[PDB]
Amino acid sequence: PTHDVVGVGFGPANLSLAVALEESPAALTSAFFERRASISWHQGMLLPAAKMQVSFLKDLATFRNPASRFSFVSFLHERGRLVRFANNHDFFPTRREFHDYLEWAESKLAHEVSYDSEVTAIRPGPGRPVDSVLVDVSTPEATRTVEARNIVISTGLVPRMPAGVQSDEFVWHSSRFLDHFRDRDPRSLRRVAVAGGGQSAAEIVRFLHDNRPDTVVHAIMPSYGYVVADNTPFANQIFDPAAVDDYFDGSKQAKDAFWRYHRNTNYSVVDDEVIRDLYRRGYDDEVAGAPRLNFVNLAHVVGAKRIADDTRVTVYSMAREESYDLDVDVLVCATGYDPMDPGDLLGELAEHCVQDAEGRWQVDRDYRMVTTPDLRCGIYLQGGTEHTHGLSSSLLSNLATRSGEIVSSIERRK
Amino acid sequence: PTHDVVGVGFGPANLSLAVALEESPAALTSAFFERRASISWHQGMLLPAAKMQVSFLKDLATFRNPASRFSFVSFLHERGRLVRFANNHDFFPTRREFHDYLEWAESKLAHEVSYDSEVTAIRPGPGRPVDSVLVDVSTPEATRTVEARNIVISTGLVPRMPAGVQSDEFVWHSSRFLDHFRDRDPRSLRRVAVAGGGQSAAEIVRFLHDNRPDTVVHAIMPSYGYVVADNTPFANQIFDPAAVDDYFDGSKQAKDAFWRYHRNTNYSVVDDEVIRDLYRRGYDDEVAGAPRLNFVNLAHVVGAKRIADDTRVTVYSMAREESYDLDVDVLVCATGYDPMDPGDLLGELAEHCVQDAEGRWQVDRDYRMVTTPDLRCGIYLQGGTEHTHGLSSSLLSNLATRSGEIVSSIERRK
Amino acid sequence: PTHDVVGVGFGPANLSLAVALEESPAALTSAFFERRASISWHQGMLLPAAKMQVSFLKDLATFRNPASRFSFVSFLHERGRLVRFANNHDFFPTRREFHDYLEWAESKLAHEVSYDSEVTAIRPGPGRPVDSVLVDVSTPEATRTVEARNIVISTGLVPRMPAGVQSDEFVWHSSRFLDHFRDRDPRSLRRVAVAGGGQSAAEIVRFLHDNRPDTVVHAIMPSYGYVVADNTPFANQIFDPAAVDDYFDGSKQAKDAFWRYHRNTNYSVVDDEVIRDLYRRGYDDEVAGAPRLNFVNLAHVVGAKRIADDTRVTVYSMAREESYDLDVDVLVCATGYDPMDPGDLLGELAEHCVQDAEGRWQVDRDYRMVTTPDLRCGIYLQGGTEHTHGLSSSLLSNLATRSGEIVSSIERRK
Amino acid sequence: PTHDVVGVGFGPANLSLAVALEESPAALTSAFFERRASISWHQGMLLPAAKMQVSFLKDLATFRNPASRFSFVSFLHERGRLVRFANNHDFFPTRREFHDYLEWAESKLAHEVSYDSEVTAIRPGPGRPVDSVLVDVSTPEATRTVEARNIVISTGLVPRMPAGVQSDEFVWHSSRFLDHFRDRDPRSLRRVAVAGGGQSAAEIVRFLHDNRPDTVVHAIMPSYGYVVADNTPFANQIFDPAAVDDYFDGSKQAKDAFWRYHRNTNYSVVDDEVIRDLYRRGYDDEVAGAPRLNFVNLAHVVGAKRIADDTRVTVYSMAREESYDLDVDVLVCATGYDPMDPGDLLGELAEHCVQDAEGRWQVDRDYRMVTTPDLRCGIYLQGGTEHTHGLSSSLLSNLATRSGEIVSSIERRK
Ligand SMILES: Cc1cc2nc3c(=O)[nH]c(=O)nc-3n(C[C@H](O)[C@H](O)[C@H](O)COP(=O)(O)OP(=O)(O)OC[C@H]3O[C@@H](n4cnc5c(N)ncnc54)[C@H](O)[C@@H]3O)c2cc1C
Ligand SMILES: Cc1cc2nc3c(=O)[nH]c(=O)nc-3n(C[C@H](O)[C@H](O)[C@H](O)COP(=O)(O)OP(=O)(O)OC[C@H]3O[C@@H](n4cnc5c(N)ncnc54)[C@H](O)[C@@H]3O)c2cc1C
Ligand SMILES: Cc1cc2nc3c(=O)[nH]c(=O)nc-3n(C[C@H](O)[C@H](O)[C@H](O)COP(=O)(O)OP(=O)(O)OC[C@H]3O[C@@H](n4cnc5c(N)ncnc54)[C@H](O)[C@@H]3O)c2cc1C
Ligand SMILES: Cc1cc2nc3c(=O)[nH]c(=O)nc-3n(C[C@H](O)[C@H](O)[C@H](O)COP(=O)(O)OP(=O)(O)OC[C@H]3O[C@@H](n4cnc5c(N)ncnc54)[C@H](O)[C@@H]3O)c2cc1C
Ligand SMILES: [Br-]
Ligand SMILES: [Br-]
Ligand SMILES: [Br-]
Ligand SMILES: [Br-]
Ligand SMILES: [Br-]
Ligand SMILES: [Br-]
Ligand SMILES: [Br-]
Ligand SMILES: [Br-]
Ligand SMILES: [Br-]
Ligand SMILES: [Br-]
Ligand SMILES: [Br-]
Ligand SMILES: [Br-]
Ligand SMILES: [Br-]
Ligand SMILES: [Br-]
Ligand SMILES: [Br-]
Ligand SMILES: [Br-]
Ligand SMILES: [Br-]
Ligand SMILES: [Br-]
Ligand SMILES: [Br-]
Ligand SMILES: [Br-]
Ligand SMILES: [Br-]
Ligand SMILES: [Br-]
Ligand SMILES: [Br-]
Ligand SMILES: [Br-]
Ligand SMILES: [Br-]
Ligand SMILES: [Br-]
Ligand SMILES: [Br-]
Ligand SMILES: [Br-]
Ligand SMILES: [Br-]
Ligand SMILES: [Br-]
Ligand SMILES: [Br-]
Ligand SMILES: [Br-]
Ligand SMILES: [Br-]
Ligand SMILES: [Br-]
Ligand SMILES: [Br-]
Ligand SMILES: [Br-]
Ligand SMILES: [Br-]
Ligand SMILES: [Br-]
Ligand SMILES: [Br-]
Ligand SMILES: [Br-]
Ligand SMILES: [Br-]
Ligand SMILES: [Br-]
Ligand SMILES: [Br-]
Ligand SMILES: [Br-]
Ligand SMILES: [Br-]
Ligand SMILES: [Br-]
Repeated sequence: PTHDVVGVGFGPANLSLAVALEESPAALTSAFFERRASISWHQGMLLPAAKMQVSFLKDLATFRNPASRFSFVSFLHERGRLVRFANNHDFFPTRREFHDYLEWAESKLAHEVSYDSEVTAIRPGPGRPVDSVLVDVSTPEATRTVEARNIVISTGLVPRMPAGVQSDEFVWHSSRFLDHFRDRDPRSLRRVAVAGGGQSAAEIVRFLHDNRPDTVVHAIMPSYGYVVADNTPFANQIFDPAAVDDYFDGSKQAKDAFWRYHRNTNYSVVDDEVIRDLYRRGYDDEVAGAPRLNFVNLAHVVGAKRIADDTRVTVYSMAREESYDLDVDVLVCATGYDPMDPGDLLGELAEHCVQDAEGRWQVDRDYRMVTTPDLRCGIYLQGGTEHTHGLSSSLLSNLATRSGEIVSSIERRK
Repeated sequence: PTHDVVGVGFGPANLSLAVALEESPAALTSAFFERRASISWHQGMLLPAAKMQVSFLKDLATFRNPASRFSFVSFLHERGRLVRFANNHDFFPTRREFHDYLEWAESKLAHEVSYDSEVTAIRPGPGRPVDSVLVDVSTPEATRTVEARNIVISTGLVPRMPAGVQSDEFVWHSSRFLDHFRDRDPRSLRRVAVAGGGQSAAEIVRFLHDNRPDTVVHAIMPSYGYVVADNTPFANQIFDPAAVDDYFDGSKQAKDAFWRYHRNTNYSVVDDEVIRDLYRRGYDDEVAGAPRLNFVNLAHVVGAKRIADDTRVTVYSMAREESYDLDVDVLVCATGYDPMDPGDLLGELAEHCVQDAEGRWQVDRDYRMVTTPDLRCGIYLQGGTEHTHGLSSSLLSNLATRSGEIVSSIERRK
Repeated sequence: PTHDVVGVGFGPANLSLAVALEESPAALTSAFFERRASISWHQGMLLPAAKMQVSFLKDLATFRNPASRFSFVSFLHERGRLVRFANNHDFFPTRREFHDYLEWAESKLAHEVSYDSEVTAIRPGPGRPVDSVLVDVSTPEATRTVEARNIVISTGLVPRMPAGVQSDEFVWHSSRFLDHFRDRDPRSLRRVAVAGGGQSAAEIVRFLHDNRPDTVVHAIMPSYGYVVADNTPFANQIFDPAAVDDYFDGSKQAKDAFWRYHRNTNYSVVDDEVIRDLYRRGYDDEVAGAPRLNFVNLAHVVGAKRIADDTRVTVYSMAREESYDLDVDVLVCATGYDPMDPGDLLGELAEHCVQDAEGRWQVDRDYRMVTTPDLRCGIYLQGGTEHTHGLSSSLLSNLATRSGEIVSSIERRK
Repeated sequence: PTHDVVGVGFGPANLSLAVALEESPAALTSAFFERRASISWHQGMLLPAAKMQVSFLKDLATFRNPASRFSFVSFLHERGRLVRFANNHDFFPTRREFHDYLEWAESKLAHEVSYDSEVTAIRPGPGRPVDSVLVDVSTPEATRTVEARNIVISTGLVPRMPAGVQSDEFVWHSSRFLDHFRDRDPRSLRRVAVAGGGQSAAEIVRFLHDNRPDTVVHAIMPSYGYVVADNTPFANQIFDPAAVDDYFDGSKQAKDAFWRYHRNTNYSVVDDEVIRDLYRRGYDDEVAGAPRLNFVNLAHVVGAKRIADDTRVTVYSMAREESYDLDVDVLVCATGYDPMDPGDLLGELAEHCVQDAEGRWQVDRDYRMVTTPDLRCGIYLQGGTEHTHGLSSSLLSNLATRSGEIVSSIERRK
């Protein structure tokens, strides 16, 4: 039984693909594999009041199908909160509510997802030219192999730590913050260092300040103070489908310009509200004569080591061009991610994937990897397309249209 | 040819009824009569920057059917502006765009509306019990009569002038501001008085200031300065279906409390943005040493007379309990409206309509007038229900659910 | 030793008077008596993050003397926070910082205040016409009498409870909220009722929600939801000195209009930020399926009794026209105040104070009580002038100019 | 007659120096020379509604002397607008009001400024070591030479045009926009190109759109849409005196970091309000089906030639790496400035001034150029210190402390 399409991973990207498949009149068979036990979207960073980067209209389907049964608006209506949400006049749901939306949409889906199923390899299919691919899957029970004419790789971002720092009991990546924080004894988090200059860093510093009034927090950033995220309407435009075209068709010079002029837009920077709240918190602490927030500007974390009951963080000060140690209970590295890369999953198939001038994968406008005539199946990428498609590649700004374009491409070439 | 329902008027209210009829699986036959040549929604006040009082989610259908083909979102999508609108992060469309939305929705409607058709009378049908009503319609050509099992009266608000003032060549009601303004020698309006303290008053003053740099404007209001409109979430709530229930089921004391505590919500007051813009305009003019905006506080217009080339406005000052004259070119009365009166059209049909203690029509929760048992036809009111259903009666805050409830009532009794 | 002027009370009003005295070149001798042990400005409501109702420019002196050494700006500069404050771009200090400002200003004052000095009576001095008053002062030590040519009464508002409700161990007025709350067991207060519809009510509900995650709060208000405070620029104008003139010189009709149109300005209503925060809190609780905030609309507290381990609050529902009981741990009445009563401290002297035809004290523009020629002393009121001077009477919106007026009047008559 | 200090130029920088001199108890003699007939601060960009980049507290003196008679607050008070300004709750004056403030402050100044006095050279005084300098001053009338122990050069920024583009009748630099615009028939500019991506560019495009309804405008910018200015509190901090210290004492790496992370602060970027207004304008035009604003993204103006009745603007598109000609009435280059350069006026004295590695002038913390022992005169720079003192060098964010520092340095050395 050869599936038209297998989806590797079930985050919001492949969820939008599943929705696009259902909504499409095309008769496509599919299966989706997710390593985790259920849908799990950045749960380590589901802080109270944390807000979505994108508006509720940039959901799973609305920009493609404005009357989708999977829209955020349909969700709110079924939950009996559409009116209440509307009265709030806020375009941005909390990340918590958005997670509930994902789970609701997954349930509404006709076709069931296979969980506890980690894809370990993608292998060529019998036949030459290769007409299909073989997907190896591991369940807690056994292993199994499935076959597909096309595959959609959407395995998400990979956590990035500072060079020379490794995660441990006392050194956490921001992606795991709440997982560790949960049932940690408070007495044991009297002092926390948070490295990074972006949204997750600021959110965590603010959560710590608000959660425990005794915790001392060192915010270690390369900039001289948090830099604001650009959320103005012309900025929001670079994440429109039309801007994907402009970036895709654009010269290397133009592509460089996108990243140069517009890199201050989401995760590497911080929302105006979060910044103001932090500054307010610092100010009121000063009035009260009880300072707690230490903003360590123009600095980087270059090492961490557990010494007795202390996590000794080595900090490099750019101003002074010297490094020095800071003892804390826990170091949190809100230091971002590396992009998705299909390379390693693809193993031998990789060799048939055409590369570009800088050694990166070529990809067509419809998110299809460029291949040699030795390979005839579709390997589509949701994520990993920063070089070809631009800044929207790992975000939730364009789920409806990217998933629709991929389904349309599959129907087309079938 | 006896219709299931006839709608009198085709403003947004009956437009939402038509949509509710189409979306309902019930086989109801209908006809709508509009006296104007085409849909025409407060066109005299379609000023350049003017904004809707309600959010785009409070459209024709979405609160009832979140996947309606008639939603504002579906409209934006067909117009190719959904993404552009979403990036703006504004819940409130301009009144101009909303008018386009109404026209778009009217076109998308399967059933055609009868325009240039003024309903002149409604009268009791043939027989006992009275199972239908006869609706007399004047068209440019000839009059005719139509029969219906149910009627929905939605003829809108009636312009109200200050006691002692009549509309003329130089005395306008705000509802006809742009109609008159477009037709004038532009250098003919160097001095304008605008009476009223509410949204239309402030919008017109602001438009005049912005429109030419030399116009002198007298804003005459009973308050000491414009009072702000309450647009907070707890206030938007009174305009929700659930709050219609609370008002409807509520004692006379409770109903009085709604109007007392929450009268400062929309048209009698002024949105924060407009107020700040006007104040800013006044301030900058003062810096420039060129004052143009005269705010006449705690005052009322009590008469108007044309003397030669001047409209002589008689203004009563509350502060000093005396009146004085002010010479201008035009006086605009942004002095609001009287509610819809279903008594207008009913004539002999009232006989069968039950009044209350104080002589106001009794109306059921489903917007159906309470009738003597000889009358079996449904007379439904969209508007005119201020006493029974509350502040939402003449607004666009609840179109989807009111229209749905009326359609459901009609089907139920069928 | 006969003083030119004696100040009764030392809140912000008499503090601004002390400053006006020091800045004036006139050689006036003064003494101020404060019952408390030190300056104490609404300390029971000094909640975290609570904000001033007035901007930092409406301080003790700036509107009179823009280069005062007692300005809020001079305070910030001496504290080394002027730049930090300026970068925040917020016109409204926290009430906690404002309290620090009052203490700083009091210290900078050359002339020392007599604390622990309760004024118990004001009596006619010797001789005719009466050229001085006698001020009876109780200290913990003894009692004494001081003599003065003029007196300024600024004793502040008086806590008002709902009719039929007395303050007790478990029934608090909002003015003492933090005083009681600090001396209480965190898990003693799992259920709290807060009566009132104004700023203090909403702030307290917010504080409770934020301070413990398990507390259940019943917000009992006469309106259908919190009503927003008007803080637009035309609204702030009614608190300008120029608007005091308009109100003072205005007919009764006019004065009525001020209170009618502009009652929605400060303490009886709730600032937009606090309202949105509460609504957001309620919404997120609903998402989490853990409701804690119970908004009891259209209702009044009409009685309270202690029964075993509970406080039984009798609530009247306007909608249902019935009353019912609500068991809580503590009832907080954020039910406002009655105005300062100049007559309180006045005995025989009242007989020489002229009333109007509704029985209210006549007061000149310069805040001087109108007296028969039998009395030549100045009795000035800071507070208690709601009928004569208007809405600004008990606020901090006009401290600089009211105090300056009073000092100028005193010098003029000397 | 040898002055203690001579100021070259009389913009806001030397204006703050004059104030600092007057407020200082030190007996310093001074003279200021301005080439224009009167104070003239960016008058070509005094557009309607244009706002200051810095708050009113960042005025001539307040951060140094919070009770200065030259503060923006004292100005407002003398103008009878302090209360009116305060009620507006806006930290940012219009540029027009700020200009009035400068004029007011200049008038209040005891010592009169020499206008129509262009400084043409600064030369060594007699003797060695060099204890004075001679300032050559050209007037319309004559020339003369004055002698000074110290000089402060504050001659402002120098307009910069795109490479290969010269200003002409139809090619304007933004600094002269209103000067040209006002000398044109109102109907003479129906088509306009505006090059640049920063504040002045956006302000001009907005002004044009708002000023006539027919004007077509091409906004040509290197970015993909306007980029927002960071005006958050941590950002405003780099402009405080404490941050000048951090930048001054900082390594080259740290200084580079300031410019790298925080270049997006003022003139190179666009404020939130302006951006949203433009996007709104574009959206409403689209709804109206009358597009006028053409945003040309990822593009540079590379040439301009007059051809008959047109200006043929040559635009380079980075996207497609092709050029095309855009015919219009006028090209406005809002392309910024080059910094102040003291070498200009210095000539022979330069040999006594010490340069660094990259050939830049060395400058002490107190803004004094570093000199050899042969030169004992103070040459102070207000402007031209971007390399040594950082981003605040050419702004008005630090007038009070920079001027005070310079005066203190002069007194110290005396
Ligand atoms: C707090 C936060 C921080 C963020 N940081 C950034 C950032 O710094 N930069 C940026 O560009 N975007 C960032 N993101 C955005 C992020 O990429 C998205 O919001 C979104 O998660 C992406 O959707 P996705 O479907 O591509 O996948 P995901 O949410 O990443 O999930 C992919 C799924 O694939 C599964 N999976 C992976 N490998 C396998 C396998 N071999 N077999 C089976 N299943 C597998 C995973 O379990 C996962 O559930 C952040 C988001 C949040 C909430
Ligand atoms: C500028 C402005 C000011 C407003 N002022 C207020 C206010 O002060 N207070 C308030 O509560 N609401 C006010 N409204 C809100 C207003 O009622 C609603 O926006 C709105 O028109 C929708 O409801 P409708 O269909 O009930 O009304 P109506 O729109 O106005 O439309 C009804 C239609 O019935 C037609 N009609 C009337 N009689 C007959 C007949 N005999 N035969 C055939 N056709 C007929 C009319 O021509 C009209 O087309 C205002 C709205 C705007 C835009
Ligand atoms: C939380 C809060 C709620 C408020 N509620 C309202 C409101 O509902 N309505 C409103 O209009 N304004 C209200 N206010 C504003 C309030 O009045 C002012 O902020 C301020 O307190 C007024 O200054 P004052 O000096 O006039 O009075 P106060 O600040 O009250 O100071 C009066 C002083 O006189 C002292 N005193 C009294 N009697 C004697 C005596 N016999 N002898 C010696 N000393 C005496 C008192 O101890 C006190 O220190 C509120 C303010 C806050 C912060
Ligand atoms: C629209 C606008 C755009 C701006 N653009 C930028 C920008 O792009 N980047 C940036 O960093 N800041 C920018 N600024 C900030 C700006 O420099 C300040 O606001 C302020 O002008 C600087 O003060 P100043 O006194 O140093 O300079 P100036 O305001 O420029 O004043 C210098 C004065 O010296 C006079 N002068 C010059 N030479 C002589 C001479 N030889 N003899 C006698 N007098 C002389 C001039 O006539 C002038 O009056 C801008 C400001 C505005 C309003
Ligand atoms: Br968005
Ligand atoms: Br709902
Ligand atoms: Br929003
Ligand atoms: Br993260
Ligand atoms: Br501190
Ligand atoms: Br440190
Ligand atoms: Br995202
Ligand atoms: Br796409
Ligand atoms: Br699509
Ligand atoms: Br709304
Ligand atoms: Br679209
Ligand atoms: Br909005
Ligand atoms: Br007339
Ligand atoms: Br009219
Ligand atoms: Br109107
Ligand atoms: Br509802
Ligand atoms: Br109720
Ligand atoms: Br004026
Ligand atoms: Br008045
Ligand atoms: Br409406
Ligand atoms: Br309803
Ligand atoms: Br319904
Ligand atoms: Br003094
Ligand atoms: Br506390
Ligand atoms: Br204020
Ligand atoms: Br400071
Ligand atoms: Br503010
Ligand atoms: Br009790
Ligand atoms: Br109490
Ligand atoms: Br209180
Ligand atoms: Br005033
Ligand atoms: Br719930
Ligand atoms: Br107050
Ligand atoms: Br006053
Ligand atoms: Br005064
Ligand atoms: Br600033
Ligand atoms: Br003033
Ligand atoms: Br501001
Ligand atoms: Br020597
Ligand atoms: Br030029
Ligand atoms: Br410029
Ligand atoms: Br492009
Ligand atoms: Br120079
Ligand atoms: Br500046
Ligand atoms: Br400095
Ligand atoms: Br200084």
